[PDB]
Amino acid sequence: HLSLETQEQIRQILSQGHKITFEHVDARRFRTGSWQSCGTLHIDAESDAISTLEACLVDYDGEYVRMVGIDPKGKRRVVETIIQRPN
Ligand code: NI
Repeated sequence: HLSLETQEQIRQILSQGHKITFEHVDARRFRTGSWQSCGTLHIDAESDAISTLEACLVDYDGEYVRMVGIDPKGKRRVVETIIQRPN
């Protein structure tokens, strides 16, 4: 049940011609910033982003999940936004 805001953030990234990678981390590895990707890297379509995020939320329920907007030129990380925290 993605919020309006989460979806707007997805659109904001894609509208820049940037690509989305979702990442997850458990509380222990959150301590050291040791995130890992979930799903396909460098998503370029909202449908794919929503599908992937919903999958990541289920698959890593209990972890942090965040969205990373990436400039395709040089794979520069532009923005990171936490979507879910541990429960
Ligand atoms: Ni839901």
